[PDB]
Parts: sequence; structure tokens; C-alpha cells
Amino acid sequence: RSLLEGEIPFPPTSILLLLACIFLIKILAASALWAAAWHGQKPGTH
Repeated sequence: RSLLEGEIPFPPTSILLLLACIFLIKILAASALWAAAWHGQKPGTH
């Protein structure tokens, strides 16, 4: 990977960046938290 190319095997900040995006979107939506509410020692269904 010559310097001229300007690309390294999976850059640190690049993998980090992907992690950042996924974290922010999932937590903001909180879709998981809402779904969990449905379950919680429920009695039954009509």
C-alpha cells in the first residue's frame, strides 16, 4: 500500500467512524426499548 494511494488496511478512525454512526442511530430511535415494554411478566392476551 504505497503512500501515494493514501489508503491503509482498515484505518483506525474509519472503523471507529462506522461504530459511531451505528451507536447514535440505534439509541436515538430507542425502538428496542419500546419493544421490550411489550414483554415483562404479562398476564395474558384477550
